[PDB]
Amino acid sequence: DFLVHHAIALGLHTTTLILVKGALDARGSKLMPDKKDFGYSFPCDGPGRGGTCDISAWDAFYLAVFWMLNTIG
Amino acid sequence: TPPELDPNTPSPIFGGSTGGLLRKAQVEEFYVITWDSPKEQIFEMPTGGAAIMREGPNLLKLARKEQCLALGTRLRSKYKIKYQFYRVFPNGEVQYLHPKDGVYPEKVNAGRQGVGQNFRSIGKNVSPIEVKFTGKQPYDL
Amino acid sequence: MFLISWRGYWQELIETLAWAHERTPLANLIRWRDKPVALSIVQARLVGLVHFSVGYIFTYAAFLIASTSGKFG
Amino acid sequence: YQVIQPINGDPFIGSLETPVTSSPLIAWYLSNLPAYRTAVSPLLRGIEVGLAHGYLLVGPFVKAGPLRNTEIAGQAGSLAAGGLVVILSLCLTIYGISSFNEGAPSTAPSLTLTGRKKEPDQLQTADGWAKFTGGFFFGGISGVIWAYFLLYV
Amino acid sequence: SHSVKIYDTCIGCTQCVRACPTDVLEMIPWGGCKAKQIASAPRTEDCVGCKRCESACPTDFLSVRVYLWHETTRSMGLAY
Amino acid sequence: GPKRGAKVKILRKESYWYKGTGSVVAVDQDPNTRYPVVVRFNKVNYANVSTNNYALDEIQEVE
Amino acid sequence: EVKILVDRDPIKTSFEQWAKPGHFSRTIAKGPDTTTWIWNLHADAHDFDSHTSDLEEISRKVFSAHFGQLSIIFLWLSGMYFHGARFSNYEAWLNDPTHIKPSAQVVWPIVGQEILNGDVGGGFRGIQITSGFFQIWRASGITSELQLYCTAIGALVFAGLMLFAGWFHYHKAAPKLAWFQDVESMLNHHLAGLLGLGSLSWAGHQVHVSLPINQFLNAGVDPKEIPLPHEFILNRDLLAQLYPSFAEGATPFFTLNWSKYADFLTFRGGLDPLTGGLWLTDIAHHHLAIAILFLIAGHMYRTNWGIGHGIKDILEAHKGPFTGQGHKGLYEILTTSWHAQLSINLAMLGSLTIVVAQHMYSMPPYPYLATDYATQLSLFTHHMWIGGFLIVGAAAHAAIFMVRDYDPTTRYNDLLDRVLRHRDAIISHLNWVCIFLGFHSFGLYIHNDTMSALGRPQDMFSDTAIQLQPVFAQWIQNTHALAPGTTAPGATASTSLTWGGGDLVAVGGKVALLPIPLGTADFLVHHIHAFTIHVTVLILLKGVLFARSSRLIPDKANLGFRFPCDGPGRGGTCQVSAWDHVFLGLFWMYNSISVVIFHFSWKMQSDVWGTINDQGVVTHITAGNFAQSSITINGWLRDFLWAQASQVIQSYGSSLSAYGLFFLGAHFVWAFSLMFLFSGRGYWQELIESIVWAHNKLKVAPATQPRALSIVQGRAVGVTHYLLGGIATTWAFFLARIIAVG
Amino acid sequence: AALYTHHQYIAGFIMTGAFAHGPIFFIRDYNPEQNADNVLARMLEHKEAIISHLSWASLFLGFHTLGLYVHND
Ligand code: CLA
Ligand code: CLA
Ligand code: CLA
Ligand code: CLA
Ligand code: CLA
Ligand SMILES: CC1=C(/C=C/C(C)=C/C=C/C(C)=C/C=C/C=C(C)/C=C/C=C(C)/C=C/C2=C(C)CCCC2(C)C)C(C)(C)CCC1
Ligand SMILES: CC1=C(/C=C/C(C)=C/C=C/C(C)=C/C=C/C=C(C)/C=C/C=C(C)/C=C/C2=C(C)CCCC2(C)C)C(C)(C)CCC1
Ligand SMILES: CC1=C(C/C=C(\C)CCC[C@H](C)CCC[C@H](C)CCCC(C)C)C(=O)c2ccccc2C1=O
Ligand code: SF4
Ligand code: SF4
Repeated sequence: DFLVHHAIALGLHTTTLILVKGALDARGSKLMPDKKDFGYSFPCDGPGRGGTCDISAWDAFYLAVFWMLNTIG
Repeated sequence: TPPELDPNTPSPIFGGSTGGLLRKAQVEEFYVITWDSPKEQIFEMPTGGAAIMREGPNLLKLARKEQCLALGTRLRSKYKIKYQFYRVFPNGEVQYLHPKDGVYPEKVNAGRQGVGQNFRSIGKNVSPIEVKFTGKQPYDL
Repeated sequence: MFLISWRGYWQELIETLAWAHERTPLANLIRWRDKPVALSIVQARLVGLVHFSVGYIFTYAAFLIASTSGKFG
Repeated sequence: YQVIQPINGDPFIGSLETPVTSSPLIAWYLSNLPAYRTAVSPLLRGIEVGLAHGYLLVGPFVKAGPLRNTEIAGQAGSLAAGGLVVILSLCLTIYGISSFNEGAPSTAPSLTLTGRKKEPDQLQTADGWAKFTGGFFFGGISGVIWAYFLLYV
Repeated sequence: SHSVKIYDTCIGCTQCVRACPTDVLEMIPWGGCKAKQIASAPRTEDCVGCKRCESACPTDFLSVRVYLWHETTRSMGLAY
Repeated sequence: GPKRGAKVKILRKESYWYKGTGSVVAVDQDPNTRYPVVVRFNKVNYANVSTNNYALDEIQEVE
Repeated sequence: EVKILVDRDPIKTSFEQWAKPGHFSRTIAKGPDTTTWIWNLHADAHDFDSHTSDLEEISRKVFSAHFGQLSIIFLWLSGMYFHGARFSNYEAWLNDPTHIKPSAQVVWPIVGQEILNGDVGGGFRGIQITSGFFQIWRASGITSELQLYCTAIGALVFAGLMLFAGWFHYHKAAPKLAWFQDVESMLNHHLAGLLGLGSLSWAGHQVHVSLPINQFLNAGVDPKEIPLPHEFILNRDLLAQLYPSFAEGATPFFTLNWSKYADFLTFRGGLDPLTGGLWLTDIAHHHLAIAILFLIAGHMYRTNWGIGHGIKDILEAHKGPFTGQGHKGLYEILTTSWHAQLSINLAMLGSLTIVVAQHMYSMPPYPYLATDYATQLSLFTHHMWIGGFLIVGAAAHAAIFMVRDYDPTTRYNDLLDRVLRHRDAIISHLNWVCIFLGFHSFGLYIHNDTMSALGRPQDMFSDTAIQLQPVFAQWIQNTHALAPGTTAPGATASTSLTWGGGDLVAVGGKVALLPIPLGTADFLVHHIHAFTIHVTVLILLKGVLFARSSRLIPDKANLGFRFPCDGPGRGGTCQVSAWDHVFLGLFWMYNSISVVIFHFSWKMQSDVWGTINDQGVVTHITAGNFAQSSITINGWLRDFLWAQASQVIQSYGSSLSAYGLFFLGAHFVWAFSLMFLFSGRGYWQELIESIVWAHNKLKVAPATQPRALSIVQGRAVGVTHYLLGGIATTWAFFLARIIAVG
Repeated sequence: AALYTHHQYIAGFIMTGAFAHGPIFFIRDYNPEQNADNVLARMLEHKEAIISHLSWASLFLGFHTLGLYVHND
């Protein structure tokens, strides 16, 4: 019970990591300071600046769903 | 300055491929690129395969503008040869496209009026809430 | 599938299929009104996540109900 | 001599001319198919097409269907074939409604290989397609009935 | 079509213009920078939205920005 | 403005080196230049660039 | 004029370049600004094309590299022989091969890992090996550990020689480009000298050492009591006692009385009843004939004398009405581009490894191999995997040629051009045939699952309902079974027991081989194979044919072979590069090979392997359930996976526990790949921004700026961990299963 | 079992959604000036601290839970 409870703790903390990080960087980050000008959901910002796949807040949600499914699993 | 005229000049030597025009050329639009080659020579087709450009005037019809600028870029870069291209509609109308004012867009040229130029740094764009329920975007200001 | 493979591959494939259709007799008589294109990047993420979640839920539901009701504790 | 040449002489149209695409036998064959009878009433074309298709459709339903090993194999299979005929007629119908406006003219080619003008196929019109679909339904059901008759009566 | 904007942090290196695969951008006279020139986007109807221009821009942050907008047959890069 | 070689703090919010420090290389005296203050930084940005132009209100001389 | 061309001391030997990471690249040599640098250093390490434009320097680099590889392999063989001599139960195994498990690895006693040293027999405790070295060593006539030691020393010496050869042929005497380009001579020497003299001299060892010692072993005499191999060469009387032909020496050879040599050069076929392996006499004869064939084959191409063909002539002679100029121009391509060569050779070597797998299962070439089920399963699976990987590589380097070396203005070829001019037709047709195959193979399985679930087994596709018999394969089987009597008179038995007709070969109570029945299930799996292979081909071929350009990206070639995309524009252009096609093709190759090895495992455990009772009663390992179980996905899920995973999942507390650990570990790595495959580097970069902030707060931020992996590397790491995970899972599963129930 | 699993998965999705309409607010609606120096703006201020500490928690829990499990195995 101890072990699996700490697995659950891991799940909650990680899922909230994805979601919170996605929420706070939704307006912008150093990689994309004007992200708010593109909206909640967009493909990316392009291969430039190193590459910007899954950079939107929507994508953060999308990633977080896997961790929720894992946690509830 | 008046744009270039578009006559019926011979097309490059090619056995034909499956990468050429489709119905889009018939119903929507296709494109035409012309160039003047110093000699007969081999060039790679944007639509795949190898063709031979003839000496003198050459006219090639392509399906996309990107194919035209691609081929033209390869011409100017590899074969040191000037090119032009136009857009063509099914009714017969021809629209001169590139180079627009006779000068390559890489180098400055007087006469061109600015389009979509915001006289402010990118960080000074207003938040989306400032444009809520309007038809405007923060970058359209 | 939708999560691992991305758009360009499918777009080009579909291009070859469009050529195929426009060059096949009898079938030539039939034409589309909406041009066939590959799903968008975000759309791909969403559809992939949806298949993933549905599979997740249905699989675990089937296991849960079958294992439990098969013996009823 | 060479075998493969550009389509109709034009090397920049996205196709090729091969023995499969353009040879006397295949050309004659396709040009004599009800779909390519570009100067005849689409109704009759529809009758032929539907007739042939319903006729072939009776086959796989009867032998592969769920009642293949029962005394009621032919009835079931033929009924199913008729059902698919109806569904496909429905498909053809909605295709016609969606693709052609009653006012819009023919979207078929108005030229030949030689380049001379000719009357566009009226198959690619609203009325023409509607006639073709009527023919596919009538001929379809008729073909199913005929095949069933030959097979079990 | 897609939307392409130029901002006054532009230093007129012309890198974006010669990076565009569909001839959308061009250089016009200007006095705001030492190069005496600024970028411009008069042909966004031919813009595909590949963002090579943005990958070519040296400024921090970008002086050229591409906002993918209404989707057309030209912007989808279709040849059919 | 600030002198050449002066340590300045970046005030442009959308900058990679925002709230960080860089060194002044040269200031354009042309009053038409919108961003005269040329700055060079110790670390490169996501575009592998180590230098950028700023305005007078985008730098803060500190030590 | 073919001759030895070499430059003297092209590169000074110094550790100076060792102290400068990334010296080979002007970009990488400058040092790291971000962490990305590091990865790049390893990614472009062996990309000699991006180092230099000079074909000569590249060629030299690849030559010495090859020497390094060969050195490594010799060190590896050295290790295997040494471990076979010092840490094994090989002699004991020789005494009783049928009831002793082959082991040549022992673990040290710490942290409890001592348990891995299990009871393999022979009064020995260790890890059971499945490489098959013991049967090789027995086949070679090795009897003592001393001989294994000597072979180990020899291999170590050869490792030294190969290493020195690398250093020498890079730094001291480096061949000219013309030398590498002498393809007629290279082909001659490789056909006659390598393969020819190789199998000739090997036939020598077989006829003088293998045959007699094995005859003794099979007779039953104690290995230590068996005469040493050199004695059979010194005293011809012994060989004469075993094979009277040697009484007449080499006289019947020169006098063309070859019939006299039918004592040790036979053509019986099938398997030796007291060993379950092919007849060593047949094998010796095989290698002799092969030697002759290759020896005469190595005299085909013209070199320094008038006689011989020219490759370019033969190429330029083949041109038809459909193809125009034909194969003209290909010689120049294949004598200036390493990537084209690598493509061809990878495709063929991979295919070869596959045929090796099949031929080695169906015609066991080593004594006491067929009844070592663990070894057989392992060999088949292993070589299958190697094959698939090499093939995918062939695609990769084909595409790499297509991007970097293809130039129709200087090195034109008609065939390639014509292929490129109708690529849309090729790819579209492959597409269609793939969809058709998928439907008409997997759809049959789903059909069966549905009918079975609905209580309608009479509506399934099976041998007891709607039958789909492999008539053609059955006919080939029958034909090959009746061949010894008709179309191959000199042959006693068939070439393999697996053919439709024949008896049954058993060794030590276990079934070695028997006729393999083919029914509806086999039709099904074979069409699955056709489907998966066709899809893999679709992906890879599409990748190489559109590597240069497409209607979407007309100038894709300028973007290189390996690049993430060309932006979210055009609707989105992710994975347009040929590299990304190699990337997807890898997953599909994994799929295909996985279902292939599952096919092999289940079929063998069900219809072939098992024990044999007196009077001829055969009890198979899974009792012939394949024909009825493998026709639904649920059958594979339950009767194969679920049922057979038993051994791996309860292997804890025993010598097989490492397989349980690896089972779990592999599952873990596999899932771990999904993080990379399903995500994107933007998120990771921003997360890294926050973490970097945290490091700055405590003055511990590194100068080498922490960067998220590139898109491409994310994909590479993804597919690598995916493959490692899945493959290692099936590895642990297979080995635990077959070692426990075998 | 059905009920528990049902409501826990529903709860999971609902949570991810909560955290999804969180940033939609941050993008579409949030007015920085009108929220000057309040708990929300201050929240966006030390975002790196929040995210990095969530990262630490997740990292710790993961390392040690996985570690202990693998140990026991
Ligand atoms: C994809 C592979 C596949 C195949 C070959 C079949 C085949 C069959 N199914 Mg099954 N089925 C499948 C997948 C498949 N199924 C899957 C995946 C499911 C789960 C959804 C099912 C669920 C299912 C149910 C519930 C039932 C069946 C049934 C059947 C049987 C009758 C089907 C029928 O009446 O269609 C009509 C057949 C056709 C219209 C044939 C059209 C194809 C022709 C040959 C094309 C010819 C083209 C030509 C060669 C090209 C050249 C043209 C030129 C010569 C002019 C038939 C044996 C029925 C049965 O009872 O089986 C015993 C039934 O009740 N199936
Ligand atoms: C690929 C071939 C291969 C493989 C996988 C193995 C694997 C093994 N060997 Mg075998 N071995 C081999 C070839 C191989 N060997 C060959 C060719 C010989 C003949 C020389 C031997 C002779 C041998 C003996 C006598 C023994 C083994 C043992 C072992 C086992 C324990 C290894 C160990 O803990 O070493 C000890 C660990 C170390 C030495 C770690 C030091 C690593 C250093 C710090 C790395 C430094 C980096 C640097 C660049 C490398 C040096 C470069 C050099 C040029 C200076 C392990 C299963 C042992 C065993 O099986 O016991 C039952 C054992 O007793 N081996
Ligand atoms: C032993 C003395 C020696 C010294 C001082 C050198 C020095 C040099 N060599 Mg030479 N060379 C040598 C022997 C030596 N070599 C040998 C024995 C070979 C045959 C393999 C070569 C073949 C060779 C080639 C083809 C090339 C060089 C090159 C060079 C130069 C750059 C290489 C470098 O710095 O990376 C040092 C590399 C390493 C430190 C890594 C060693 C990689 C090993 C050998 C691969 C096997 C590792 C194996 C996979 C283990 C992995 C275990 C596990 C972790 C997976 C440098 C002057 C390069 C050059 O001149 O470029 C212009 C070059 O292209 N060498
Ligand atoms: C015939 C042998 C062979 C040779 C000589 C080459 C040579 C090359 N390949 Mg090719 N290739 C091959 C087979 C071969 N390949 C096969 C079988 C495949 C299918 C997988 C490929 C697919 C392929 C791709 C997709 C690419 C290449 C590339 C290259 C070039 C750069 C390689 C490099 O520097 O990476 C350095 C070497 C490494 C980084 C080694 C690490 C690889 C992984 C991480 C190791 C796997 C883990 C291992 C199995 C177990 C790990 C245990 C433990 C450590 C955890 C070089 C010319 C690249 C290129 O750009 O060509 C121009 C490139 O992008 N190859
Ligand atoms: C089972 C597969 C798997 C595993 C193990 C992970 C693990 C992790 N993910 Mg997740 N992820 C996965 C699937 C997985 N993911 C999937 C399918 C998705 C959907 C795309 C995601 C999407 C995702 C997001 C959006 C985020 C994560 C994050 C994390 C990290 C959370 C913090 C933590 O627990 O640190 C503990 C560390 C581990 C559990 C990794 C194991 C480290 C090993 C045990 C140590 C080394 C062992 C050994 C010495 C190595 C030898 C190897 C040899 C070759 C050298 C953790 C590394 C978060 C993160 O990065 O937070 C910082 C995060 O924000 N993941
Ligand atoms: C296993 C192994 C090993 C070993 C190997 C060996 C041991 C080998 C051997 C080899 C050998 C030992 C070889 C030999 C060869 C020989 C030969 C090849 C010969 C030939 C001859 C001939 C061919 C002849 C001819 C003739 C005649 C017939 C008559 C006339 C005259 C003359 C003389 C010309 C090593 C260590 C590496 C490593 C590990 C593995
Ligand atoms: C123990 C106990 C107790 C106590 C209890 C308590 C007090 C609890 C608490 C609890 C809590 C306290 C919980 C909480 C939770 C929270 C959450 C779950 C959150 C979430 C969040 C979110 C979702 C967010 C969102 C957003 C965003 C993101 C943006 C901004 C805006 C908003 C807000 C929308 C008592 C004495 C009674 C009894 C005995 C025992
Ligand atoms: C997890 C993940 C990362 C993060 C993974 C990273 C950054 C790999 C680097 C991790 C290692 C552990 C850092 C290197 C450690 C140094 C070598 C220092 C070693 C310290 C010693 C104690 C060993 C990406 O960068 C990424 C990029 C694109 C698509 C998907 C993903 C993705 O899924
Ligand atoms: S996005 Fe691609 S196309 Fe549109 S402008 Fe920038 S570069 Fe030219
Ligand atoms: S790869 Fe990443 S960046 Fe390039 S397109 Fe696909 S998503 Fe946008």
